[PDB]
Amino acid sequence: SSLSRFRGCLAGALLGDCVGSFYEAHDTVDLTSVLRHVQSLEPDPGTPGSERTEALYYTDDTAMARALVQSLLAKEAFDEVDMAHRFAQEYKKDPDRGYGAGVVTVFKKLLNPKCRDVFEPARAQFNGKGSYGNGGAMRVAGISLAYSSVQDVQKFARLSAQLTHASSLGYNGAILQALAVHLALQGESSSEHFLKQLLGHMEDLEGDAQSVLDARELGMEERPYSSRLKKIGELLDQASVTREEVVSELGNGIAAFESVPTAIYCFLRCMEPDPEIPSAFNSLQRTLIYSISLGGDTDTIATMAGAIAGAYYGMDQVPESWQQSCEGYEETDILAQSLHRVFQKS
Ligand SMILES: Nc1ncnc2c1ncn2[C@@H]1O[C@H](COP(=O)(O)OP(=O)(O)OC[C@H]2O[C@H](O)[C@H](O)[C@@H]2O)[C@@H](O)[C@H]1O
Ligand SMILES: [Mg+2]
Ligand SMILES: [Mg+2]
Repeated sequence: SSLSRFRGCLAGALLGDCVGSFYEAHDTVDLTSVLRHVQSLEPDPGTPGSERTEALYYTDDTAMARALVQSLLAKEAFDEVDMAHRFAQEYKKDPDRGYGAGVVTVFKKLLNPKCRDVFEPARAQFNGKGSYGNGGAMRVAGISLAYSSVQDVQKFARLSAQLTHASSLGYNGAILQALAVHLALQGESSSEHFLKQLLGHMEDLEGDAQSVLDARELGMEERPYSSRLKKIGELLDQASVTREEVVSELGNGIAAFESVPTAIYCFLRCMEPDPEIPSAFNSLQRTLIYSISLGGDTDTIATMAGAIAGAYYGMDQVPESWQQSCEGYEETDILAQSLHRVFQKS
């Protein structure tokens, strides 16, 4: 059902944040360690729920995702002023959730009720060049639950990201992540078709003059997203790719272009079984485990891979033992059901 996909989307994102935050900024993560971390969430056979109820705290990924969804519900539409002020007020209420070091400046400016233009603080970041961080993408999944057409998904993924990420290196990653969640909601089962659809959009977007200018500020590659999506096509066809090669080809970092394609690769790769991951796990669990085993920005890569996998596999593959380990999981589910009731209905 679509309700199952909405609930699974936000729960998968919560799972990625809460489980992956344990490994944040670890340059190397052992797969066995991740397996043991999630095995520790399981109660004895016969006991419902989690062995560690709400023991895994969420971070800024979830705090901002919740503010974004709460704005969409409050206004029953994207409203940039409402969402900007909700981001600022959420940061003020609970600043110690692990926010990016730079974006805090934006939140502080947006606390001013006489800030006339809520996009101006983001435009000022990094000497006016804009943030390329993955914070615009980590929170964007709600956009793809609220809006059904790809035109609207792109439009409002971009605007919602531009409240904090004015560089196209940041907001194009948010658009790519929103498009991937959108495709997963449609049940797109062919990894080739999934990639082809994303690539068509990203080549169009990265042809824009300002997108090229933003990318050239950082280095030689002018189409960071399109280049990585083509790499993903190649990687998926290899019988064996090491984690080291995956990270070398795509990244595992805080930059949106070093994390959003990686999350997409993890989802597409873990459609198939993995001999290193016990067969008892389902495909959503496999996706989260593998993504965290890549290391780096594990909380955000896992929250994005989990949003996609949750939208694709639905709540049936969200295990209660994992879900009920996450701080605020009931509120997350209520928010997902509310988005469904307001925007989707059946
Ligand atoms: N144009 C830029 N130039 C130089 N450094 C940059 C630039 N853009 C980003 N940085 C660096 O990128 C950092 C973060 O960018 P930020 O906009 O503050 O916030 P986020 O919301 O995207 O957080 C990104 C992730 O960081 C945490 O893990 C969070 O949980 C996110 O998962 C800056 O402090 C800079 O060092
Ligand atoms: Mg975080
Ligand atoms: Mg992070």
